[PDB]
Amino acid sequence: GKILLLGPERKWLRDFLESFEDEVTQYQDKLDKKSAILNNVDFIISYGYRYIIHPDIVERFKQRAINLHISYLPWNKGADPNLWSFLEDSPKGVTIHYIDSGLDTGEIIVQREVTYYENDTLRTTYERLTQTIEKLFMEYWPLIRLGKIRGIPQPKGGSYHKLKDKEKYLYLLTDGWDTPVQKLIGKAQ
Repeated sequence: GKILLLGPERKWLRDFLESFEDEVTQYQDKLDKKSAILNNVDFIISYGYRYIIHPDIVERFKQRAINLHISYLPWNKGADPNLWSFLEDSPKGVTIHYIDSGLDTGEIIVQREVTYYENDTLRTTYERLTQTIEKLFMEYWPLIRLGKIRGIPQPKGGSYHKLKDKEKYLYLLTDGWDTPVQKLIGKAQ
């Protein structure tokens, strides 16, 4: 079996994927649709990939491409989900879903709600989301890779944001990552 990991290199994740006796390739740059990196690839996992996957790849790898996203879909599709979950006071959590045409709208494989606490900052909620999704992926990948599970359709609704939407709220982030989230709740309504 051949796994393509899209996003930054992560040693724990390579060793995890490779312990299934799968061969694992990793790529973090924009991926040309006709690139030979895709030759013989059985499964694509994106996690922190900074580029949009070209639609022809997406179509070619229907039910063979998943994404690890740190929101509770359908809320906070797209950019900066952790910040927007507090600015818009939305559900908080992480989701593994199949990759779709369009921006984080494919079928939901499993999700998990993540709680926050009164002293939390953007930093401590983001790290908690990261630990949660990485554990969740280790729990469910054995089933995902053997086609043992499949997705339910992702509900329309929720919310979506672009990287630039946060610009008008940056003034609230007086400590950057260390801004307490309590200050931010509901500031975008």
